[PDB]
Amino acid sequence: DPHFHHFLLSQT
Amino acid sequence: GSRKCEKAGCTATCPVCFASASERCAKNGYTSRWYHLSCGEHFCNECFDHYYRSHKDGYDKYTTWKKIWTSNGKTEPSPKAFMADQQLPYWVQCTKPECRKWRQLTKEIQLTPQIAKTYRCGMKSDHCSLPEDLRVLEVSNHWWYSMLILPPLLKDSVAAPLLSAYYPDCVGMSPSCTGMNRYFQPFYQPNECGKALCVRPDVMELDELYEFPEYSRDPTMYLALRNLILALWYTNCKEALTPQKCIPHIIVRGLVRIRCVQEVERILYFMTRKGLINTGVLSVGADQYLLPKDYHNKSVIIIGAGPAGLAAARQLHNFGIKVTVLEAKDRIGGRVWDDKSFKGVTVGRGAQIVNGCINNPVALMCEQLGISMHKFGERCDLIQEGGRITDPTIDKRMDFHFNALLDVVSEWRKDKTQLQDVPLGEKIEEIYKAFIKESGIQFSELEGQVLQFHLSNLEYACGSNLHQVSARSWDHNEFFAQFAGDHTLLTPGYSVIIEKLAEGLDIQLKSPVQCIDYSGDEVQVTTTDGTGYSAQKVLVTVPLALLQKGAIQFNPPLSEKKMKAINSLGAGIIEKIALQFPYRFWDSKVQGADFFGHVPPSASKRGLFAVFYDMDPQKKHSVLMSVIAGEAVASVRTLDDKQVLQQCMATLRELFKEQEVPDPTKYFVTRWSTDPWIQMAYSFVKTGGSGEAYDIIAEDIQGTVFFAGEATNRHFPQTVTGAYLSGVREASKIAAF
Amino acid sequence: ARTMQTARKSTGGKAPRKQLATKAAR
Ligand SMILES: Cc1cc2nc3c(=O)[nH]c(=O)nc-3n(C[C@H](O)[C@H](O)[C@H](O)COP(=O)(O)OP(=O)(O)OC[C@H]3O[C@@H](n4cnc5c(N)ncnc54)[C@H](O)[C@@H]3O)c2cc1C
Ligand SMILES: [Zn+2]
Ligand SMILES: [Zn+2]
Ligand SMILES: [Zn+2]
Repeated sequence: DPHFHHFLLSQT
Repeated sequence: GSRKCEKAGCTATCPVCFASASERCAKNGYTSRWYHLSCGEHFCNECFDHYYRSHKDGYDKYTTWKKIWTSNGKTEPSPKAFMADQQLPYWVQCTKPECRKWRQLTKEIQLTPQIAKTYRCGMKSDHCSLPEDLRVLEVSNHWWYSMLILPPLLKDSVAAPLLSAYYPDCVGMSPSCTGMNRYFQPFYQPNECGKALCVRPDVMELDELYEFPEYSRDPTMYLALRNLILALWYTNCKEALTPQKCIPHIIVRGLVRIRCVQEVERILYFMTRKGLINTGVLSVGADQYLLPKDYHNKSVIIIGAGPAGLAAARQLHNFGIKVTVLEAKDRIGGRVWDDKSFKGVTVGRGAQIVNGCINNPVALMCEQLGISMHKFGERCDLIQEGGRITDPTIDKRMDFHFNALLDVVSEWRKDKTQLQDVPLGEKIEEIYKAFIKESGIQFSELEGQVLQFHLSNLEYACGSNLHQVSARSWDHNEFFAQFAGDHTLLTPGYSVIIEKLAEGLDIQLKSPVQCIDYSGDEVQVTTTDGTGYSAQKVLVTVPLALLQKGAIQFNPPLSEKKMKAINSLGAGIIEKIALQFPYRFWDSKVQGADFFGHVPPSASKRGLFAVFYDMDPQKKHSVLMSVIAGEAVASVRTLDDKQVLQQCMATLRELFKEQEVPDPTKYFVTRWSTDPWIQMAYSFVKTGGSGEAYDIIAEDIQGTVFFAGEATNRHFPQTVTGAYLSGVREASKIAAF
Repeated sequence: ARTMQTARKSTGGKAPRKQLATKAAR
């Protein structure tokens, strides 16, 4: 669920 | 009995019992069965029975623990778990620099952070000369962990008090255990709505699995260490968090503690690179660099010294990476620009508000600086020209209708593609007319004017007249978790944070970049006066408008895809006026509210000073600030500052018609629109556009040219925070190389 | 974006609220 993900830890 | 271990593949050629709990303990001899905890740790069948069997003396101790472990945990209380949690001897590493040997503590000693912090061999001959137990080396074999039966569970984790809602053993802590800035909420709580910059304590993030695949099967050890690291950072964000500081806070029995200590450094550096810890305005100098020498060989040119450029520069510098910042203007800050000339108050010509302080980098940086923010109250009366405060029922009636219009827009857009996009303003209008048609209801002129206020407030938010903004995508970013909590006035101004970020960096002012050439071995950067710079990598953080104007010559040229995205966003604009007075003439009517609204006489004038801000939360000084948005930005482009001031004063004398208003004694009017190297306030999605545009603009080119800035942050567009975070993002990308 | 609003925030047009339901929760 993309909504919740931490911004700095989803940059793949 | 036997001398062999149960576990298949165990290299223990001589099992010995660590427990010695039974008066019948086998020690180094024969036993019916050796129970395996790790390659270096076993306990004999006698000591097993000592706790496991009801008729044995250690059964009480095992049943009591088994009960606590039930009212507290989600893992099964096995004897092996009891052993690893309760009986396994602790290990601690000698702190003498030239020794650093790991030592087993006697079974009665309970390891504490203070003991670990100062421990040396022998602490109850040259004790440091005694050979290290051969079992210690084994721990650093990758298969060592694979033959660990149960994962480590930390004791008295600094993270524990922040996680009382989770089963301790689900977040890497032991069920048998047990004044932070209110804005620090790093961990999601169970059953919480999304909020920005939160991590799940019990699940690894995508980038984490990417970096540490070996934990996909069992993330227990990682989560415990990551959670501990974050807790420690937020416990004290004014110092670099180092492995040395973490190690004493890693408390777990057994040789596994050695493996935990060995992992903490890897995780620390990953957390640092990504910008989760050791960040903000923290400064670190030569021989204090936050990343190993392995990252240091490289160089970077950063273009632009606003929040984004300075964020990346601060990060990279602290990392030990060679960085030069080129700024076009005679000052750093960009859209952060504070006027400190007003009596007893700091007034931003640009940004000054913090939208959602919880987990906000800005809130962290205020903590680091010992700065206090002012939380806005809710009240904002809608005052009419001239004098009348809007009836509470009229106020509620039109708020309801305004937001109802937004609901149906959000409903209309569900099945529309970019190719069918229509302007938000037009859509709202149509829906409004078609509603008055449908239902015979008719609103008064005032009710219509109040609706105009709300429309104006949308235009302020987007930095554009609503007939330019996308109905489909105006609020695109809310698809992602946003910053929760207080909105505040940064009373000291963003400039204090800016100064602090830039302090001691290599920054070249009055150096407008004109050419960027990344066709050769390294990037050639040339300024407008022909001065040459070169580096391995380049980061551009110039405002959207400047990218749209094509003020920088790229070779090779930016892709057509990028250009489409760049042009699909709007260079939004607002201007500010600040006014100083002899006394606080508004106190009687306004009654301490942080701001007051201005009901528009007409749709055309709606963005002309819609909200007035009291710029002294201490209610002592007399400075008002207001904004010019939407259509009114245009109407002011040919007016000089004095003329704008005249219209603002005319407005105030209307709003406060039944009283006198003193003359202002000092003021400013901003002209961001015509600042050559900026030309805007903040981005928005133009009709036809998508939020994905932010991602496309953000995309590096060949790992050589990188982009940051508020117009590159899809999650958090527009803001200083968003710009700051885009810089941290790019610093991480650049440092990885 | 809506998130830029401090005074008199708009509320309409928001997508439904999602709520994390983890198992690690007591
Ligand atoms: C009036 C106003 C009110 C605002 N209100 C708020 C607010 O309340 N809260 C909030 O969070 N944000 C607010 N913002 C927005 C916020 O200031 C910006 O989002 C943020 O500053 C953008 O960051 P930046 O780093 O990306 O770019 P910038 O701040 O825009 O800085 C970019 C830098 O690039 C430089 N540059 C441009 N071209 C070149 C070149 N060719 N060579 C070298 N350098 C170049 C510019 O000089 C500038 O120094 C406001 C902005 C304005 C103008
Ligand atoms: Zn034994
Ligand atoms: Zn074994
Ligand atoms: Zn020693």
